[PDB]
Amino acid sequence: HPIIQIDRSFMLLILERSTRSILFLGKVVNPTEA
Amino acid sequence: LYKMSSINADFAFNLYRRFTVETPDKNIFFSPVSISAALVMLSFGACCSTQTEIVETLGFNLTDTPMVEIQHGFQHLICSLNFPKKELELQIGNALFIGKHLKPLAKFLNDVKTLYETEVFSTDFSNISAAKQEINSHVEMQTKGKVVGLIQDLKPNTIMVLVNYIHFKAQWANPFDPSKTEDSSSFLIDKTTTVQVPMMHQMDQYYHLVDMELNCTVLQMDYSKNALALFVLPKEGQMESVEAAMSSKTLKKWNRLLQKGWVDLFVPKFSISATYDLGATLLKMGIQHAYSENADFSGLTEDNGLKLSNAAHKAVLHIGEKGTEAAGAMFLEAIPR
Ligand SMILES: O=C(N[C@@H](Cc1cc(I)c(Oc2cc(I)c(O)c(I)c2)c(I)c1)C(=O)O)c1ccc2c(c1)C1(OC2=O)c2ccc(O)cc2Oc2cc(O)ccc21
Ligand SMILES: [Ca+2]
Ligand SMILES: [Ca+2]
Ligand SMILES: [Ca+2]
Ligand SMILES: [Ca+2]
Ligand SMILES: [Ca+2]
Ligand SMILES: [Ca+2]
Ligand SMILES: [Ca+2]
Repeated sequence: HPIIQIDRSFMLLILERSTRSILFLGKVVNPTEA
Repeated sequence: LYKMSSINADFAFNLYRRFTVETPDKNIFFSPVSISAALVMLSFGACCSTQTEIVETLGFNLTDTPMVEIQHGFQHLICSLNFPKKELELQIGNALFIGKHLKPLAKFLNDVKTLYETEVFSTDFSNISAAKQEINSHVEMQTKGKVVGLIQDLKPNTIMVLVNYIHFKAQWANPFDPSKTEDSSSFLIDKTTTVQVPMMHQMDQYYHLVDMELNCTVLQMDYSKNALALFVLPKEGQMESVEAAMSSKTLKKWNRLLQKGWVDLFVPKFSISATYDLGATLLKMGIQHAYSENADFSGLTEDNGLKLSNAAHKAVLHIGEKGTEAAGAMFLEAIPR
């Protein structure tokens, strides 16, 4: 099966279905940053 | 309808791109719906060019969607997002902290209370430090403890504060087994630098695709009800190009192309936080008269007695084996006009 490894910079969206709203949007460059 | 959904998503991406310029090669995290909702609330009390600038900055064309339809749409959006759904915590609401000497219009207040999930608090801004603490504690409470210290500084002549808050907590449709999580796995933060993160791992059927035009992998992870996360993983060296392409059109394309199939998936467990001073950004984007001595908020107070002075946002995210918790809040500050 294909491997997807989220181990470098990625964008993230959190969506609500019924309204098609983007609740949150971001880019994770360094997941350990203060 | 879904005319509004396309517009709000494109606003989110345009604002995102502004942040990629303001804070280049840094974590970004915000709630576009929180920012949009707060500004549209402010626009309810605005008139003429003050009002039109706000909704045009939010992405709306007043020929396509008349002011009253926009107002209606956003009222319906907030209602729908708050409608109780089993296994999903999602609340979005507003609070208006109004100076005790302001003369707000009954119409502005009764409307936001009844139609826009707004609590109204008469506030003594003669004690600015106490007011700042009250507002911060209210936001902290409404975000289940997650957004702390929203307001770092409050102008001494503040006479009104508008806040929007959002809190989201959901479980993955397919949670991760913590016994399969690697304690310390490499995550590339630049070409020659890795950090160590816990890396969750499961093999499951997920909706996914490789976008052949934009050279990125897209992975959808459902929450158990009414919500989903999308992870967008550009090919090495392609983040900027993917950021340029993000739009409502791109989301519509992916919605068609996503197919469910087996994936051996590795996802980090992590938390991040971000804050934004938005005053100058919103000015640059087209909200001008709201800040001026000729601001027209004649729908808000009897004497049109205020103008916008500052704006800020804070948002936080945690992702782990069970699901996701995220929260955000938007702050708009007003002073005597
Ligand atoms: O293909 C499906 N997609 C899901 C997940 C999803 C992807 C994306 I990208 C979203 O962002 C988005 C999409 C559009 I179009 C616009 O304009 C914007 I702005 C942003 C979103 I929000 C969600 C989806 O729900 O659309 C899919 C997978 C699985 C299932 C369906 C669809 C669905 O029933 C499923 O089991 C379903 C479920 C809930 C809905 O509200 C709608 C649909 O659509 C649908 C239609 C048909 O014919 C069969 C099944 C389903
Ligand atoms: Ca909640
Ligand atoms: Ca006062
Ligand atoms: Ca009155
Ligand atoms: Ca109170
Ligand atoms: Ca690596
Ligand atoms: Ca399985
Ligand atoms: Ca007047």
